[PDB]
Amino acid sequence: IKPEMKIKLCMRGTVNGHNFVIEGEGKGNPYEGTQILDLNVTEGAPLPFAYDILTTVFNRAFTKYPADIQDYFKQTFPEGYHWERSMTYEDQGICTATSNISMRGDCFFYDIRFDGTNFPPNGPVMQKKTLKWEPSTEKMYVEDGVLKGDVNMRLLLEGGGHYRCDFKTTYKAKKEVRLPDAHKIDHRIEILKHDKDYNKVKLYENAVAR
Repeated sequence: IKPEMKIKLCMRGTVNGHNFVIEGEGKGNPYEGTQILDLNVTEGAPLPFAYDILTTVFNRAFTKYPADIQDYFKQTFPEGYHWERSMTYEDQGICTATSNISMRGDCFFYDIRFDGTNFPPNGPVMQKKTLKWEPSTEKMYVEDGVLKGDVNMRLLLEGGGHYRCDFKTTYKAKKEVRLPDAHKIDHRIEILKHDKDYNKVKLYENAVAR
């Protein structure tokens, strides 16, 4: 795990029945907890749904970890790890995502599946009224021997309201790795730049373990 690492991913997905493919490439500083990704829709454009629903699915390897908090994620390499996430929105829109993360030299590779079902056609997701995720805190803990992560997420809407989502995530090393103690991860995520239909998106994350 170098101080600078490359990223390449492919996301294959469906949302309210609409198929889509998105590729990305970027770079980040795993030990500083930061990363930039450039994302390009290559199938299914123009997305007819809020792009924010995808952003946290586009690698906890990019987290700055104190010396005294066991860094599980960096330690799953070179072999890698996979995670799984359900995302339950306050309006019964539901998405699941699975990511399989591997490594070749200085580059991570993500193989990502994303599915969203039952979004109200007049809801803020299908109408694209989302502005951004609020900074958040993921609770990392262990249950029946698996590393878990829970976070109550808030998407800010046009007009200043929030639309909540409950994230539950499971993280599993390819080759057994000693589980860390409970802790927390503070997250900020931001779309730095996008074209008109979000065909091209630059996306930034900053995450620190506490």
